[PDB]
Amino acid sequence: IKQGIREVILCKDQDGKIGLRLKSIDNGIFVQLVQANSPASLVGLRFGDQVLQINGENCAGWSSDKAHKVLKQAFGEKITMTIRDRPFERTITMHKDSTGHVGFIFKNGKITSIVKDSSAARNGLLTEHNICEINGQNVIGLKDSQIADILSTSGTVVTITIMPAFIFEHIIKRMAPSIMKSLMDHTIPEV
Ligand SMILES: CC(=O)Nc1ccc(-c2csc(N)n2)cc1
Repeated sequence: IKQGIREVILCKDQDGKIGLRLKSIDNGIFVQLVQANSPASLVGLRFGDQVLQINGENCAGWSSDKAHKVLKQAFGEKITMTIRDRPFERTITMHKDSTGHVGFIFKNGKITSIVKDSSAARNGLLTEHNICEINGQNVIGLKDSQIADILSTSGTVVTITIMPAFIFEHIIKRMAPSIMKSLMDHTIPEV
């Protein structure tokens, strides 16, 4: 989580696409969906990012449809957005026990239980939180099995980005769950 506002500059693809889906939360505008292999994925927009501006004009109070409308009508050689980094999320850093556990239980990507003497307990991991990222990778829509494997494949040190379930649910509506398994960029970032 970067604790300020950053700017990004977007360029429509061949198709006139930026690969981005926004959602009106609490009179902000927030990233509901980022498509793999898209300008938005390239410029490093993330699930749960706030869009403060688009081309200088402020996003306050705007409807999802409006924000989409604005992105369309704009001349696409250069779109400048102003982004607060995943405001609704935090990141927790755990260390696997020599059994390879960080030490929690989760179902549908929502952490349901924390285990005693676990790194997850020590680090103050919370339940009723939806897992958004692991080591930088968006894992939203992935089946619990696949998330489970990501945590398995990761090193000793694990990093989880989490989002209070009440908020996660509010964000990921107007979308099916295994649509998100498809559409949502789940790639490690390019460099
Ligand atoms: C700029 C723009 O119009 N973005 C946009 C609009 C709608 C959707 C969408 C709704 S349900 C689903 N599976 N995908 C995604 C992205």
